[PDB]
Amino acid sequence: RYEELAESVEEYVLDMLRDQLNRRQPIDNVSRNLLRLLTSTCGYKEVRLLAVQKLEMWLQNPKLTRPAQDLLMSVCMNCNTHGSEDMDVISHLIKIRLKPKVLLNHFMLCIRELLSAHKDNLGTTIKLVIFNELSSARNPNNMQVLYTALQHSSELAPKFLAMVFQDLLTNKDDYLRASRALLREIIKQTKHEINFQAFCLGLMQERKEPQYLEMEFKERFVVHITDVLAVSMMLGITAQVKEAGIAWDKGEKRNLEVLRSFQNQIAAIQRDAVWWLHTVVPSISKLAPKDYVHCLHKVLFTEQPETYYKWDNWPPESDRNFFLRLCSEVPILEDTLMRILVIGLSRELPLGPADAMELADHLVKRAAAVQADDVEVLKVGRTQLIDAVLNLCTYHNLAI
Amino acid sequence: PILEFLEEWSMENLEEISPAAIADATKIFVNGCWVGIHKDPEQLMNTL
Amino acid sequence: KRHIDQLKEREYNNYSWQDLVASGVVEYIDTLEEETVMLAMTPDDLQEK
Repeated sequence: RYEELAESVEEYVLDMLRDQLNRRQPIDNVSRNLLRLLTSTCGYKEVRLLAVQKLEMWLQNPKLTRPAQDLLMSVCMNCNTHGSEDMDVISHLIKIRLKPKVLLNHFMLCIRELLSAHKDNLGTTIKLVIFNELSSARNPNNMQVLYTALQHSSELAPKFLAMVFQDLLTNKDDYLRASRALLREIIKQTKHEINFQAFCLGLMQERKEPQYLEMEFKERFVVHITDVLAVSMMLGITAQVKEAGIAWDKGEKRNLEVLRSFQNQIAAIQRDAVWWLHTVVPSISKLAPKDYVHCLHKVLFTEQPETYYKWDNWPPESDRNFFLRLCSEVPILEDTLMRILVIGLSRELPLGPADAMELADHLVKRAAAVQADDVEVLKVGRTQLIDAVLNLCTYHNLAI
Repeated sequence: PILEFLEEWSMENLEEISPAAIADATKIFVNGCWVGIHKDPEQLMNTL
Repeated sequence: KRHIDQLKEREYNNYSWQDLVASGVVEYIDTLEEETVMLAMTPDDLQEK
């Protein structure tokens, strides 16, 4: 009804909104009528920023709890343009802190609405929350905010989180220990309801921005990526998975499905990492043969245990043996096998045929050590694996 | 910073405030020196 | 009980007494303020109903 008068109406409203908000008032002097007016006028990003500037104290005021909640939800549902004002509003919202349990629940629902308002809200919120976590202004709501974001988007939230970890690793400073502790605790509060495979895929995806393409610690970045992948591999084990592994060690077939699904995810992640090493890693950087072999040993969990914890000392001494055994005992894939053989035969890739075939032997033996009737631990359809293996012995017709 | 925070808040410096309507309000001191008075002692103690 | 959980896992979280202060569970008390505040001797025994 005011399409022609939109600009004039908006400016005229903002005039008195600024006047009322700037007028120095005691906390009790704020009017629920004014809060309702702000809620109705949240359609403007400027109004949504002015509200979120003082929204924390408005919520803290018990007398304004319901109107302030209405204002918050209106701001969240109107924050759909993903502008600079929207980003600032998200920053203010994450700065807000709420003591009450009911208020926290309402805040979490409003955050769900905010994320639904615009798709990039998820990535922006994840970036801001992780920046706050890295900084000293930790909000006691950051962990549950990320939990709710993961609930809302079990995949895109892991993807955004993975790219943000890539941006932290590319940063000059060594964020290895901080990132390890960060993901550890995040998983702890989320109770492990995160798609580890999706997060690993997000980390695996190559970055095309000039900041990455010109990174002068590309080799260190790849090494740190491998390290954090191993840490995520560790964290994939829950208390329930630990119980299932104990039962399997004792021969009990209880909750074996959880362990089998976990191992399937582990094998898929390992296959993805091998594919990445084979294809993208040489493109990103040209690692030395020793470093490349070390990374392959890490991803296959054939590396020495010491290097895994030499940085942060995590996991504790007790957990290392159990976790290493459980992660090492996993099934194999035909794709992994053929990729290993191709990398070994690849002269340009710094992997000797003897080393590649030895690693294949070790991995095949490890998978065979996972003898299970209900699991296709060793399934291969292609017979060209035999030909590749035989070629690996060829001498440069004589074979070693 | 404390001085600025109180000035922002509903604190009135002793020079402006009416000398008469002073018994009701509660006096506020900072590092001993008297700064002013405030009508409601509550709602700022907990806030601080 | 949550806070002690993170605290006990020190040298990994970098969790600090200063971070506890920020969490605002504990606070510094001078004698002047002590003059006008009740104290609970043992929470395990006193505050309990």
